[PDB]
Amino acid sequence: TNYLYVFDTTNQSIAVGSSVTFNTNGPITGTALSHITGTGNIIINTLGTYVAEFQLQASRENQFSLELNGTPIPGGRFGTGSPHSINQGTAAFTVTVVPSTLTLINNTSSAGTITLSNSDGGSLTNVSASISIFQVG
Amino acid sequence: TNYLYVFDTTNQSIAVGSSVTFNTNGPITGTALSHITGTGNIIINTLGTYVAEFQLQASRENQFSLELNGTPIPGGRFGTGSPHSINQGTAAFTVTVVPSTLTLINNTSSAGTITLSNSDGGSLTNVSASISIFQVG
Amino acid sequence: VGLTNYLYVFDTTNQSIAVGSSVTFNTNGPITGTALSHITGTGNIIINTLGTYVAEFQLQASRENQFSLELNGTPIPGGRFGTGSPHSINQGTAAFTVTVVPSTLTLINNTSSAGTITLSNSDGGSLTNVSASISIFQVG
Repeated sequence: TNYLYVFDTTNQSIAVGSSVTFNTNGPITGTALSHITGTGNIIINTLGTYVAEFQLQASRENQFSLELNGTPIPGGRFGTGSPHSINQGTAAFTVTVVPSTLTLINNTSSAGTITLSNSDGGSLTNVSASISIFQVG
Repeated sequence: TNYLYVFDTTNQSIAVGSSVTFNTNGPITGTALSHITGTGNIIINTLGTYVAEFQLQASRENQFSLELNGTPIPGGRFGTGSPHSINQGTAAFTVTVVPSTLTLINNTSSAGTITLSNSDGGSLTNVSASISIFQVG
Repeated sequence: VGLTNYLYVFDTTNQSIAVGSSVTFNTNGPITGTALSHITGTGNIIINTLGTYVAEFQLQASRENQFSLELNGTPIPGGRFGTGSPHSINQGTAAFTVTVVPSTLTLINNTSSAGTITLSNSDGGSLTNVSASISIFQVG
């Protein structure tokens, strides 16, 4: 079955309207999902239903939405109201044209530009942002 | 494959013992799982094992459990100790009678009734609560 | 027809976790298939089928903390997660490939600055919460 994991380990900055980049690829199965390391783009090449999860650790309160083909997905936006705490969201979407593109967009954090942290809680390097996604139809 | 995504976008209030309602259906596939918009009832019509995940953003610390037919699911209860911080949990469970109902119940938050926040961290509307569930066996 | 491998384990205690130690889970949830096993009271998820697994963990501690998923004693790439807020969930979803069997998945205090971490089974409410948990399934 189709599965993809991507994550970032950097203190990248994301401005309103831009996407989270992922510098590393985890395990990828199947051929429906792909992703070029260093980009925020996740290419989807099979119609049907997908379930995506996102985690993002920033130094400020933030608001981020999953976006499909540049448009926010219904139920795809999550925010945190506490600094230095996780922003996490799981949501499903239907791909009706291929290739589609899934991104994670700074959908208007109040603070404006958001800077991620790969250092929270410990002295070792964290995943600062990640998406885990699989097809369910 | 049986999958369901429902989510809410409101600042609803939830009393101790009441369920979180979901105003919006995301993708649902299969015959096992369903939900009527506006309710907090996810109805499960096929026996087997299910993996449910919930997310909830509230204006203060809270405690919620997934319940099945009115009974807390073992491992279905999660709390957070920070206002405007996400209460997220993932729990698997077995359905031995059908149809059965899955709810997300205020159970039992210290502050009493819990009001959600659909506006944390940004200027657009967030998912204030949601469930992602699929059948594994 | 239904050979999905799936396991859910969770803990309901205020366990103390020294730097380098693993989160233990006192309770087994549903387990399907043959690949995955866990002896309660341990933090060891044993994996006896080669392939690719997705592991999600949740952890509720009284201080900010940094934990990593580890396989056979080595931190998994993309498996380390930290939060900067006390009494705030540490939540991470990562996927890894098991290249030898048996392999042991653990979740380890991979050096929170505060040192020994103590979980909370009581945040938010008057009932007992899941203070730590892992849900894992096989995708490849």
